[PDB]
Amino acid sequence: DRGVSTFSPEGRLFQVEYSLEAIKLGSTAIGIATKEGVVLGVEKRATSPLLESDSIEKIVEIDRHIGCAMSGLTADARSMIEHARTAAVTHNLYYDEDINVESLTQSVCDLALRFGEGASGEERLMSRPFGVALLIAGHDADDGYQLFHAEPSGTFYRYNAKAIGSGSEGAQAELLNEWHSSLTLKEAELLVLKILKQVMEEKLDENNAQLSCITKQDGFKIYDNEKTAELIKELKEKEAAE
Amino acid sequence: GTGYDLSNSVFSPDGRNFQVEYAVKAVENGTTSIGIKCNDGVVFAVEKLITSKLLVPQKNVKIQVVDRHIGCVYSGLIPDGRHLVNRGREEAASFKKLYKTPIPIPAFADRLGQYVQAHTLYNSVRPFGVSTIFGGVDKNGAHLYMLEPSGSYWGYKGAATGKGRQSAKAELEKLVDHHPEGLSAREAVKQAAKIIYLAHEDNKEKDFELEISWCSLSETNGLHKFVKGDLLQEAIDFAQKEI
Amino acid sequence: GYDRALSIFSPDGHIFQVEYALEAVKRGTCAVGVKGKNCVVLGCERRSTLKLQDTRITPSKVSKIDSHVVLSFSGLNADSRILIEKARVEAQSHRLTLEDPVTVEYLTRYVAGVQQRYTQSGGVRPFGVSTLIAGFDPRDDEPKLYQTEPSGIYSSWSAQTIGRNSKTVREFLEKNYDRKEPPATVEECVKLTVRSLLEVVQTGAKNIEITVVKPDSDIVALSSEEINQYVTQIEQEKQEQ
Amino acid sequence: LPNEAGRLEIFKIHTAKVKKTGEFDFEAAVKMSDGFNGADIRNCATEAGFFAIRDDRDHINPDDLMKAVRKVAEVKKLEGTIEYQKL
Amino acid sequence: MTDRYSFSLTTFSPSGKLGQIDYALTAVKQGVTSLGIKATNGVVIATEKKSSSPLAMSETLSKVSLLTPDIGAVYSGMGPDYRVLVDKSRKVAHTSYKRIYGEYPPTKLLVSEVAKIMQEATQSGGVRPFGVSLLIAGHDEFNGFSLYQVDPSGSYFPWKATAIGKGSVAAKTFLEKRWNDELELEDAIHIALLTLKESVEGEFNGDTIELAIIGDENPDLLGYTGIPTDKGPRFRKLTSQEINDRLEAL
Amino acid sequence: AGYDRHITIFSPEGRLYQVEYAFKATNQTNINSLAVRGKDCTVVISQKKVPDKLLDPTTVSYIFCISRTIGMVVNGPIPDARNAALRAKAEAAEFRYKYGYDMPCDVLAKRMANLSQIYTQRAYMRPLGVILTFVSVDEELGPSIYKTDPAGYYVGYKATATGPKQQEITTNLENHFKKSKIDHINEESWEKVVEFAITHMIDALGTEFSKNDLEVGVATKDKFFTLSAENIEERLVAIAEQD
Amino acid sequence: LKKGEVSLGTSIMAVTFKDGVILGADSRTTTGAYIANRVTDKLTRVHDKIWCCRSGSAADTQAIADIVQYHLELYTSQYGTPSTETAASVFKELCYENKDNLTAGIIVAGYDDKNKGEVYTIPLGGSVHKLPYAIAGSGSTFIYGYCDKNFRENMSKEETVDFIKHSLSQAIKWDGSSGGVIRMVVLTAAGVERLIFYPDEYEQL
Amino acid sequence: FRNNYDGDTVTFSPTGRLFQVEYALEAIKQGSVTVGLRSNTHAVLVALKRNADELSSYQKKIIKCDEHMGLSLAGLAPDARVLSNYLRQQCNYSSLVFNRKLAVERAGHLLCDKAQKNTQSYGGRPYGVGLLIIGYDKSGAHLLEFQPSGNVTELYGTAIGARSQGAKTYLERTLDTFIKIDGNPDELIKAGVEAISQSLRDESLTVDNLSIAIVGKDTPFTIYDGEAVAKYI
Amino acid sequence: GSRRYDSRTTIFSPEGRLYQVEYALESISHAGTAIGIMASDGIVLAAERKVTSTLLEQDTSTEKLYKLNDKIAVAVAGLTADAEILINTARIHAQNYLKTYNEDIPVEILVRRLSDIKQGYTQHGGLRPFGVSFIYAGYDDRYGYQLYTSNPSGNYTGWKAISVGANTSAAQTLLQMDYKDDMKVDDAIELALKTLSKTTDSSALTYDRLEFATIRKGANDGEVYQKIFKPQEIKDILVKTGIT
Repeated sequence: DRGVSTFSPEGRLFQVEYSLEAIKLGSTAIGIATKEGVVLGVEKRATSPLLESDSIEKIVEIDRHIGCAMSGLTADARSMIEHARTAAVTHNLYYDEDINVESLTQSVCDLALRFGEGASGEERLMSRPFGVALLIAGHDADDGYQLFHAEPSGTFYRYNAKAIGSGSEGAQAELLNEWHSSLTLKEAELLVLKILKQVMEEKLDENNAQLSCITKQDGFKIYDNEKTAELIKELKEKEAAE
Repeated sequence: GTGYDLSNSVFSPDGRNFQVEYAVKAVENGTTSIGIKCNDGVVFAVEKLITSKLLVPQKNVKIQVVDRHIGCVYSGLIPDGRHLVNRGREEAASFKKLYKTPIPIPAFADRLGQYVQAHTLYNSVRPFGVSTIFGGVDKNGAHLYMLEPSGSYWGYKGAATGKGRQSAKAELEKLVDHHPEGLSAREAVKQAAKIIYLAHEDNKEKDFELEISWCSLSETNGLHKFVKGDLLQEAIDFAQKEI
Repeated sequence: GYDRALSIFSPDGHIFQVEYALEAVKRGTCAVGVKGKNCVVLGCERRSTLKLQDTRITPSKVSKIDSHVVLSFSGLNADSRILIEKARVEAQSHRLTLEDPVTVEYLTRYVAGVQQRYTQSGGVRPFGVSTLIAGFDPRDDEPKLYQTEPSGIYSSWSAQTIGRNSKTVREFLEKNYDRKEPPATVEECVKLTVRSLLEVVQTGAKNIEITVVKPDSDIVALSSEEINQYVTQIEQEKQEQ
Repeated sequence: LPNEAGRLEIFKIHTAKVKKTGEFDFEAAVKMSDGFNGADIRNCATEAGFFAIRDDRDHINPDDLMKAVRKVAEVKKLEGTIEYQKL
Repeated sequence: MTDRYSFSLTTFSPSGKLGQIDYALTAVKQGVTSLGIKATNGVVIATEKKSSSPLAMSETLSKVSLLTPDIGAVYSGMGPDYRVLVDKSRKVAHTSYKRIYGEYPPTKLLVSEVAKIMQEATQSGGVRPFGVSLLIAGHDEFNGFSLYQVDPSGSYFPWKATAIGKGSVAAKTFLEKRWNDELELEDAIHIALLTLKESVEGEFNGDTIELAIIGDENPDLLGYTGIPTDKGPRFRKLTSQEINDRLEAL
Repeated sequence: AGYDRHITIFSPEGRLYQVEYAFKATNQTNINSLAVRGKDCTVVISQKKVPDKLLDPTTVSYIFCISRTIGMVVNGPIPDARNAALRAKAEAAEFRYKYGYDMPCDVLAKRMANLSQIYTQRAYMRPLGVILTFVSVDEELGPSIYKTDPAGYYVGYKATATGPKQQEITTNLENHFKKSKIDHINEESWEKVVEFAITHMIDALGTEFSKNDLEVGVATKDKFFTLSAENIEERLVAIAEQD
Repeated sequence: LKKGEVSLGTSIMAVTFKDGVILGADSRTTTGAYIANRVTDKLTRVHDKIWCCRSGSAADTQAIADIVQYHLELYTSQYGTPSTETAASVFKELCYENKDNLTAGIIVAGYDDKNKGEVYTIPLGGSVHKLPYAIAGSGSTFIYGYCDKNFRENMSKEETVDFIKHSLSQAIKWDGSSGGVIRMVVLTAAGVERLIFYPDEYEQL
Repeated sequence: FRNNYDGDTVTFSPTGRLFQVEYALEAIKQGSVTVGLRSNTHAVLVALKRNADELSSYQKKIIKCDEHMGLSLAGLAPDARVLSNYLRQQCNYSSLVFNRKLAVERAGHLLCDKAQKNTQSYGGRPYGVGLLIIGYDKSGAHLLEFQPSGNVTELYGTAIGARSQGAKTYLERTLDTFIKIDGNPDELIKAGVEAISQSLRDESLTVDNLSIAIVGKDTPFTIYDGEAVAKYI
Repeated sequence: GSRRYDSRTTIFSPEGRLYQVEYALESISHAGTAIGIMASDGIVLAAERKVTSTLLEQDTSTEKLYKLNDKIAVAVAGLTADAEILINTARIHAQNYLKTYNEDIPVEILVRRLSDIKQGYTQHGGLRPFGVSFIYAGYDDRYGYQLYTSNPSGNYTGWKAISVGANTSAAQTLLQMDYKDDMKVDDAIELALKTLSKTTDSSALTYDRLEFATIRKGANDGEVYQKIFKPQEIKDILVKTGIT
């Protein structure tokens, strides 16, 4: 029972600290950025067998060459994507080009902490900051493939391999020794599914998990259920070796 | 009840305000500042406490001058002291636009007076915890005023507030008996430096700085400027002679 | 107006204005519905405590947003009128702006998207009602059944129920109904909804309202005598089996 | 509370046995007294003695008096205006 | 910015009522008691002037104001918000009627506008309900002479005769047997004097009692002649000497 | 629910807690003053108390001039006193340009009272901790004095007063009117009216004042002015000679 | 200047001298075919010691002269005795922004214990300047030759009246838009003195 | 601790302080550490960049305003972007309207006016990020230290961040050294490296951790990242 | 700060309801009792005033009843202050439909527009909801005779016989068993008289404490006639029905 601008004794806002804890309360989103492409994946976490695979979509498309995933509460994610596509597609009209991935992350993260009650100097109406974590990926003609993370605190870092949600601790440390600069696009697909299989309740299938891909030519592409099932069958052969 | 000291507009059972009283304690936690009023003009002086050797000498000006005829010195929170001059700067610009000739000293006191009064009437804002001393040479004679956090002010022959308020301002009473007929503007500069060192007994634990500025019709002729050159160093040796 | 925020993150990471709003749906009338291949059926109950309620003058529990799609909610009736009116205006606004008939997918994300605003808008409170949008897209016979939660999360379901005694009906729809082989006839879709209402309505007639959704903008509302016809056939095969 | 006319004779009571200089004015402390009482002037006469000890003065100068008179007005926090029972 | 309180100070109590309007009626009994009596030939209202200081002037203090020339008003207690309500009532009465319909509103329509201002204070935030209770009495061409009781909660009720204030318990009961169908204007004045005299524990004279009566249309109170249509206002304020004439009349 | 006493709302006793403390704020300064109605004019007196010698006696005043035809005296803290002072001057100017000729005394006391009633009813504004007392000479009712309470209730007085000793001062002005059975002083000259109110103030307070201890306002017909130090001291000369 | 609006014009002038300043104006108001009001007065008092005349459109000056009284009332009560430079600046800001809607001539003059009398005239543009003598209006168009030749610095009270009386007489006989009785005001250290003439007096000189 | 008196932004403590100002002040001391110094003809700004993972990058702690000036942030990162927009807006305001570059002395006063509005009014909050303003004009190089309250004071050099106050020991003994060094930008940059090294405990300065931005008369403001600062390690 | 004095008018309780709305429903039981009856040939409305005495004016007054339209009546049970706000906006919204579409407004459209006002304060505005309940009865050529009621929560449902105010469940018990579909206008009056007599707190029942406004249909079909019973006509039906 206080204002959203009240600082904690640690020097932080109460709205910022409790928003980071809502990330683990939702699903787990894992992705890896390589030199040949960025492999992103999410977990639908179906609570009932009657849930359709096309129901929950945690991977949207901001641009043909730029894509992102969501985790946790998806209520705040849909609002950010509307502003993310606004700061992107409209930016194409201004400069007649594609917006930078790092520049697009700044415009999206700046809309988090602008909330308040009766903000002086201008009109800002927001009840609470966004409690959703977004992993921003894309490709450009200069820096190359990059994978960022949009935090509710307004800060962003460039991660080569990042695991958010419930896998922000156990599944995050497993990607330290399994990542390498020479990792290709095909080997990265089996590496993500290898982590998603161990962190999932039941067996890994196309209904409980959805993966995407971002390349230079094809751009943002979502793996088909038949394409995903072929990668899962190849994963079982990699689990049993010696 | 409980919580009368929480918000602003809530009165105390004896008819006073706690937030106004709490703002007075914030005035005595800052650097002290004094003032001297004469017939030709007024003299401003402030003692700036130096924290460490990282401070650059004489590159910091605490006194914010309103137009050419009004200097302003404050003792208290630095952010709250600059907002009063910035508000008075717009009042002086709005006055000279419609009213032509610059605003006199007793007229400029009403702009800062009512503006602080509005902060005590709202629960969404807080009163200023800084005491600003302003003055100069008006169209007729001269005047000096000291704005208190409560908004109460009057004409002052001298004004001092800060850590040395109990000391420096107590020495102003001896200045009246010393020159009951009148005091020149040049002699008031040397007397202002001595008052700083008389109240320095509590400031001896840190490093100090002397900044003196005066305005009158005898020399500057309606120009408020800081003391520089050999005039500032001359007042230091005369003040430190009795110390 | 009122600029003070309401929804605040709990120290556990949740929101009080959300979870406490979900209890209003669980205390309301249960709304269950299923979808077949060629048809979609949305059942709804009423309050059995109040009597002397004329069915004709009483507004239907299933609100029709468009000719090809309707809305049957469960929850606070005070917050439902706000969603029904704003969804129908957007239905005509979409026909004005894009000159296209609305789709069930666009209607669900709009209503769920509007609910995301009030949760994020300081000075207002989230809706305490959950709506079920079911219909058919233009030039498409594929059934579309979408759930809209008060928190703003929407999803598609073959058979889903909300309201009181929801977990009892959900466990009944998983074993009895199969999503891989849905019924291709309208009569089997109506009898399936009645079987789910036997454990909630608990031997009642005038308190049951079933709405049949058919493609090509065809809506046939079952009357009081038509609903009891399917109830009798099921009760004869229930106790005897 | 003794007024300006009532306190005028009180300053000479507390300073009667206190040694001081030949030139003295008690009318200055009358205006300096804000809401004081008859006893608080004894405090003003007591603090004036210790101010002359550091300067090695057996007689209290009038300048040391005005410093001690305001010293009570500097402290404050005694309230004293909250008694409404005067009738 | 300005004010950050947009919420209403009046909330529903767990007992099923509003805590603000409940204590508002209590504050009406904390001050001077007014009254009024409606008759066939006019409406007679009366009140008492309680001077906080013995050197105060009762002529400058008017407890009976004038909204429209045909309708008077009287309050109870000190009436802190009474000046605010009357200033806002005279504006809405002339704007919505005199500036639109060209004529002054009747008694039934004016009390609805007076209560329209008080009912907004109990709902719209940033303000508190009015702790005053007025009495709307006047004459029109349809309802005739009518007296309405304005409650501090924002509701109005018609009454033949009523007395609200510190002595509202005893004074209202005494007016039940003293009122009947056939009464005159001067006959209703003696009814007000016998009831008010028992409620006055202080000095009893004409300067401490303001007696306002509504009679026929008086050409002397009009100010112009030659127009037979307007014969002057019905409401009239009795002077100090005319009130003392009826005090010894008992 | 201890916040019921911190704002203005209906109390379970049927009263207002914050309004009760508004009257208590006027006794913080402890300044006694009174006003009497003469024959053709009105003269108001006030006790001038200067705590420190550094204050300019000409700058410190408890009597403010709203317009040429209207004077004002206010009791209590100066910040709330000068807050309503500039608000009263704005209402006097708006009445001259828009409405008509110069504002009389009763209209100024009524508009300032209704302005405080809005601040009292609305919970986001605290009431003024001072008391507005206006003196002037009307061209119709003649001399009149209207004392505006901080609760927003204005009423006319014959001879009024202010301060914590008002109840003891009122007895002096009351007993004089009971024996003579007159509502105003019959002295036509305004000079005798000045010495009239000063005589009753000295005997009531038991203190002989000086030229700097009192400020006597004089409101004549369509004119208002404040007596200087020489004019106030001249009145005290004839008082000691007659009595 | 629209069609059908009342315009004062005529001739208004002020001449400073040693003991003070004396203004003057006529009583005639004429728009183009007809003399509307011959008994009126163009003198306006914004303050006891500060006087202001009115020229050009009548309502344009009467509205501005009243607004200045609203500003000087807040200026005098809150501060003190006004001066001639401050009062003339209020007329400038009102005519600067309203120059499109409000276009009229204004001449402001006052008395002081230091600078004595000063004359500040505002043309249709809205600027204000200091001049020892200033004329405005339609009647004053013909007096430019007489006022400049016979003007003297620091004259007496008798020479100041005779200078204005003979100047305004040429603005009447030679211009039909101006005429009537001559209304003049005298500003000295004693107070305000009113002086009025008649058509049977100055026309015989 | 937590909320007792000053938890409301408009409330004053009985000791004459403000906890909300103290809460945001402690955010800088727990943030990223940075140092700085200046000379007559040059000014050197050295900042340290951290992160939560080895695979993660390092967010830049130095924001560029114009070619003649720059700054650094220690505190919450997005709170400095809002203040940087107000500072860059005044740089283009004086460039378009006055055709002049924004002075360092006038930039501190305009930056103080932004923070004082949120502290004196309810509903706002003071920025808990520090700003070290560097730049050059016709007068010379100037360095400023921003606080959550908005205090602006010109200094030769200072440090804000984790264990930054303890790193001032090297700046005090060398205070008489770098102030007399003119025309030697390489030595002035290396002076800031030894100052920030006093606060290093766990990890030392590396290629990606070290961020140095120098500004001067003939040399405009330039941010050196990557291998550009590898030679100054 | 303004957060401490705010009582949080509209918030979701742990039980899933609203605090101010739950307490506003109790205020109806502390007000007069309004009982509507929908007959075959018309609609009969009943009401009882609270706090009445001899000094009350019985000539022209209606506390619990008003007329929003020629073909539509209304029954007011609740706080009178909060009632006039919705009643004034009712005639405005009713004439706007008649000003544009140039036809008589039905009851279903009139209630849902007024209910959205009560639903607005329960969502935004940070204010209290209206603590007054209404019963809307009118004639229409679409669904026929329509009888609806409202609540402080802003919900409306169809009702053949509705009872609000004091003793809500006590009156509805006698109305359920004695209701018939063939009940005419004359038989509907006897149903309200016997109900209000047994559910009151007094011994006898007079005509000063009751209010009745019905809707009668004349010989010409398609248009009804709104008739508010005067105190002279109220005491007449008490003798003919045997209530006295």
